[PDB]
Amino acid sequence: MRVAMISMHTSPLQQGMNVYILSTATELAKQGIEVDIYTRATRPSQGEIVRVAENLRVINIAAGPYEGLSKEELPTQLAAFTGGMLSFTRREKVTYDLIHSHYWLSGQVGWLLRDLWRIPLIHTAHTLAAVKTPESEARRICEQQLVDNADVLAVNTQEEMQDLMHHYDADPDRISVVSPGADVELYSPGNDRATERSRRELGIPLHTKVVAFVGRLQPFKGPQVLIKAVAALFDRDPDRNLRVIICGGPSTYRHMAEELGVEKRIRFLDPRPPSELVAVYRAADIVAVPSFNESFGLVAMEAQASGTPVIAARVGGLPIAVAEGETGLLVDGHSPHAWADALATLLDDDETRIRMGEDAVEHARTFSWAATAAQLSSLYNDAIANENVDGETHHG
Amino acid sequence: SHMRVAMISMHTSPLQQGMNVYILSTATELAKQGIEVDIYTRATRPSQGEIVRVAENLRVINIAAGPYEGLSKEELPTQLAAFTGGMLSFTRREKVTYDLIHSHYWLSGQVGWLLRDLWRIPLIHTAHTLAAVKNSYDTPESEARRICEQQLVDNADVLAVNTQEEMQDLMHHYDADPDRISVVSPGADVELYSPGTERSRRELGIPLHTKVVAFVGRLQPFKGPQVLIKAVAALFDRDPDRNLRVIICGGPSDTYRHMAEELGVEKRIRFLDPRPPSELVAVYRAADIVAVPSFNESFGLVAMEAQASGTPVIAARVGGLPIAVAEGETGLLVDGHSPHAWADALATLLDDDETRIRMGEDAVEHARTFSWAATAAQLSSLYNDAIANENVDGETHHG
Repeated sequence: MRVAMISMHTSPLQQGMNVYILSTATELAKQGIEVDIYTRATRPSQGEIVRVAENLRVINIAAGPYEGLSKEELPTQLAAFTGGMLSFTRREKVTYDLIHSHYWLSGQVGWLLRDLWRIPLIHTAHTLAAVKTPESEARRICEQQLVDNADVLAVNTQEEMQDLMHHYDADPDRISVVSPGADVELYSPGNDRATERSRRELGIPLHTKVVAFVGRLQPFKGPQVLIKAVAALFDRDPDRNLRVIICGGPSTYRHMAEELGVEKRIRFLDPRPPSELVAVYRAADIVAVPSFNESFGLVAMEAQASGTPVIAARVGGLPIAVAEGETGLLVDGHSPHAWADALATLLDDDETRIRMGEDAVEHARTFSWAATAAQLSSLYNDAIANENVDGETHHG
Repeated sequence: SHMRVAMISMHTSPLQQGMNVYILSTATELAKQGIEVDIYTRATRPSQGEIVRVAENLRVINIAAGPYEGLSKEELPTQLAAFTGGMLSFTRREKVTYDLIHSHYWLSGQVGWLLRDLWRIPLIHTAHTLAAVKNSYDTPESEARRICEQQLVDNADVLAVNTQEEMQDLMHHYDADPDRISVVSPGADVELYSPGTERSRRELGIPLHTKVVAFVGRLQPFKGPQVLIKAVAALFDRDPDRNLRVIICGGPSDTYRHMAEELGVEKRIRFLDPRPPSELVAVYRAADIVAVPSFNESFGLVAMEAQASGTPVIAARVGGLPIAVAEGETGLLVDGHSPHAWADALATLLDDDETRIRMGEDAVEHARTFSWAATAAQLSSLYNDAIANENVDGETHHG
């Protein structure tokens, strides 16, 4: 398979959308899919073709000056950049099986090219005018055109799908949820003092053992499994120097915790943004993920990227997200006893647990965006299998 | 010869009532020659539908790209790819193949540039206005537009301009290669230049029973204003008491007042400062005859403006003038440039009120039918040369 990704207004080669595009493309290429990322040329020294990795290139198209053309003026270069892409493809004798365009400017480019090339257009908006003037009204119109014309609308979340339905009357049948990987730059162990800093912020002594839960507080994410497992641990041996932190949004669990006499061992933390969530993962010795359903396992990968080993239920994408015996453990089912057993084993074996947290970082870096790319590759194959483009239907 | 042209006019429809007139007038005249022209524009009026049949060989294609109203010219760049894609979709549904593209104004040129590469056919581009000429040492968006106009200067196969001044403007501001520039002269503005004359003679202080001869043009020898002056001296030699006054308008390359003084006719000849087209209507209207004693005259625009105004023309039998003037119907044609031939021709029309007035009336339809005809004739030549010398690889793209 040969994929043309389009990122007109921003190069994936500078240090959210940039890392999404680079990471997914890098991971697709690892799988043997050829990806060319097309971007406007901005850096004379890069040349036209940047060979990034096996199967992965960035193509720099001249359309307007290298500098001095702002994002707001980039619509003027829509046709020129499209023509520049086409001219490249002719000089180079390259053909593609599918286009994945990113942000509305690239969608507009990709829409023209999908008709010409007679191949599917996958489109990811990243941000939307209706979720955020004559400028913004013009952008919204273009985003609506992509809603009404692209073959697949790829969104990051269920919320994004809902924003497309509400604001753009998008057909839910054309929407596919493709979950991004863990932000491995944000979620990192930090320096030698970083875990100390996190503990201090949260008011937790350095010597205490900490188990954390992160996620929406609803029964299919199993926070009740953790709570009941903690009660069982304390029933077995009340002397644990153990605290639990649960973060933390409603879809009750404290009522549950006090019923079981563990409400002074489990603190509920309010949901917080990613930059604040790093401290939770860092302060934790173990992250427990007792999901009944888990497509994906983003929390598990955020925890591992942060250097914290994971005890996960053996469900969904969790056996992939956690390297069993290397970066954490997998639990069969959801009994409080089996969860207490796994927790005790990692809590009492410091040497193994610490090594697992250290190994978790490189595991996340190699494997978090890899599951996003498997989703994309699956979605691409389906779009191609079901491809009918005659270039005649154009809802302008 | 079998020929089909796509004209591109994204931001403005030929079907409403500047560029509009040029596009519709050139397309219409080209269609009369048996060239099939489709003018592509953004859809703005549901009632028109997709395809408008204007005349035999002439269609307007309305392409949906954004809302039919509420999208200003300034936000139109956001629809560049959508409109190009929409054009392409129409061509696939309709199964129509083109031989040449003629784009108008930078937005359409950008569309035409992509397509000319895809189809490997020439792009002829008319700017009509330019950011660098309008503005001067501007905003982020005037700058973006200028860059796009510069791309078209550096990529289009032919740059068609209205005048020599526009050619110079392209050379100065955009470093345009003069070998890629062709001057294509627009036809006479037959709305502005129309008969409506008493009011004109009051405006110009011409009283009022008198017979008047006007000259309009650059006051340089290849336009022959000296020929008229010497012809007028000869007339007054024949009849010291003749009917006649002369108005010369105007603009240096005062040779000619001193010349009129030398020949003893300075009182019967008046020199008017050049003026805008608005003001120039009055001079054509005040005149009974317009004299065009050119030695060189590619086009005959003054002749056509005079005719449109309902004033018959006496012209030298040179260049584009025997086409511009219907000889013996809307004026006279003079062989050579002797004062005596010119005095003969003047006297023939001054002394025959009935034929002169009839010629003036016939002149109006002649202009309204024939002025953009010469424009479309040079376009057809230009289009043929562009196709004969076509060299579009689809690969060279100076973005």
